[PDB]
Amino acid sequence: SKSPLRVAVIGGGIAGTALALGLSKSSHVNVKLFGAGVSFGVNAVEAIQRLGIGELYKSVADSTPAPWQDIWFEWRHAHDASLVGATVAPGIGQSSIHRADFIDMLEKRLPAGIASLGKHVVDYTENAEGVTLNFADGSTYTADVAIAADGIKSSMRNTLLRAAGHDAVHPQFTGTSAYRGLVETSALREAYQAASLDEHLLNVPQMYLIEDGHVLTFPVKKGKLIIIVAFVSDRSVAKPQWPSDQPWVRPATTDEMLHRFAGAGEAVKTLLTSIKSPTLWALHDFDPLPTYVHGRVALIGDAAHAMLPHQGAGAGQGLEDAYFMAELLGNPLHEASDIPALLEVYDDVRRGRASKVQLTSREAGELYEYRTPGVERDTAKLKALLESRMNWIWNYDLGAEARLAVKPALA
Ligand SMILES: O=C(O)c1ccccc1O
Repeated sequence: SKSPLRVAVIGGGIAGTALALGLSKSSHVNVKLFGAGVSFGVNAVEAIQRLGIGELYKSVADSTPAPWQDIWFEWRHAHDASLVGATVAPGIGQSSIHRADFIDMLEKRLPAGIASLGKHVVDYTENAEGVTLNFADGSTYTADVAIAADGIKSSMRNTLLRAAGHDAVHPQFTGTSAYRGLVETSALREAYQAASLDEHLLNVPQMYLIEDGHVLTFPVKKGKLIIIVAFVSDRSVAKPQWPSDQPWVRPATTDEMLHRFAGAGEAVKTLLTSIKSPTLWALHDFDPLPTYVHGRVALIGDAAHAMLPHQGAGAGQGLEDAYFMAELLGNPLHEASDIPALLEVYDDVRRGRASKVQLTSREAGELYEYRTPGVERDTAKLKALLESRMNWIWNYDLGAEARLAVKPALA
């Protein structure tokens, strides 16, 4: 060991917090760490299981009461609530957790010494022997390797991209906004009963499709609350804008929603009407980056590949980043002078998949809203694409990917 590997992780937010937990174990590594609700698919599982939290997650996270627990979503048309199809993810189904609670349960299993609160980074500089963080603090830290997990607005992203000779990249408003509510299930069963509606729609997660919008629901608190997220999209401007400075969240009225879902049937309308105080969220992402790495620094999580939530996939990609990165650093063979090269390996393994996840989250946005060329609102073709489209994401083998986390070959 003599000199262990010095690794800084910037951003205390799931990807970061989990890469630190990832690295913790290694002992020959020295590591320090500088929607108000989330979803996890089948491919997150292997990652969570790994980082030693299956057990705990599996208890704290919401799930759809049995036996409906394996259903990801039932897909329906908004206008009459009729069925288009269903995506089943056996085992996981609709799995979700309050963000606060997830992060927290990571960082509270994190052997003391690693968390390093006050500091956020404005800048960094590097030699080839050193990468040095500039805290606002006015102070500094220096390491062999720095992994930026500082989210969609990442400072570090654009230091890196400018260093690597690429244009900077900022959050782009997607044109889509989300009204979100949380509703007492009993209250809605009453309403549903009152209007002769199928009460199945409240027990199993649903997505209702309409032109330029969609509404999803899923039960939480073992069935007693319903999460409702009503998505609306304007595709008039070819590149839409959010007010120079509003925050990305604000409150909104129950009629500002209903106005956008005028074409929907009474199932959807009842759901929309049950939300008394809807918040609205402006959804941002960015185009895939030309690289995630330069020198001794690498981007993970939303800082690398922020995305629309339409495939419930963003966190999971952060977790796959984290897992692979833990395995890559933290492999006793690997040392300071390997870092530039090993990071460019991370890039080769991960950039493609995550970029393609970003893009297919935009594509899902359009599919759910009757905009996919070749498909639009056609029931049979919608069915076929919905029922297969998550596979390449879900059915990925993290184990095998880990085997690629190794110094090159030269041979
Ligand atoms: O839980 C969510 O907010 C979500 C949003 C879009 C698509 C799938 C999802 O689980």
